[PDB]
Amino acid sequence: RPGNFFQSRP
Amino acid sequence: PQITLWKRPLVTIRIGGQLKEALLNTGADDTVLEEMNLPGKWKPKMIGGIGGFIKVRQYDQIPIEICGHKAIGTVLVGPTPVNIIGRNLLTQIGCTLNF
Amino acid sequence: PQITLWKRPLVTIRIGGQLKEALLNTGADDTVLEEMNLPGKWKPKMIGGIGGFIKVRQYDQIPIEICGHKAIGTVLVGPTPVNIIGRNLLTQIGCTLNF
Repeated sequence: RPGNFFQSRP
Repeated sequence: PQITLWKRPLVTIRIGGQLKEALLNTGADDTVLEEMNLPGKWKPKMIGGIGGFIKVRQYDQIPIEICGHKAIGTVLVGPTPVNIIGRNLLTQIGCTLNF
Repeated sequence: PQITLWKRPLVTIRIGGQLKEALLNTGADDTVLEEMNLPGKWKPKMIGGIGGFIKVRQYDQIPIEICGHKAIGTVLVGPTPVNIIGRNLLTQIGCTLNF
């Protein structure tokens, strides 16, 4: 499954 | 609490009347929830992840409860694989990383 | 230290002898660094999250230093947007989430 939930606001 | 990181740091949240599981995520600027019908005005936005970008609906001033702590903040709704609580809401609940 | 979350939790790391900045990411199972040369054997792997998956090189049992703390563990290398320290190494350095 997906496991790297890095998230960026542009 | 003090939450160790041997497992994913999953907590219960309450948003728009619904209970959900979500990941406490220091690597997210923003809080991103899986698709759901939430009432209110929203604005479109693109956010980036590890693999590229997704389009989300941006709702402002939304009441949300995170592991018992009341907050009011921005929530993005779109195709994330997992509900994520990002730094915008982590700061409101007083969360820090300690080592 | 105790790191607050008003800004991205970026720290200095040392990997393969070179100093880099990386994001402490409780929402990542594993550690993935931007394209670089590393010594050793590796295997291909997919990793993913928001936006889908990227293909990385998986190196096992690599020494890395994270904000002055030595750790050893699996390091992935590939076209991540930013250097990311995930749970696999956060645990090694005794990192917890606190609120």
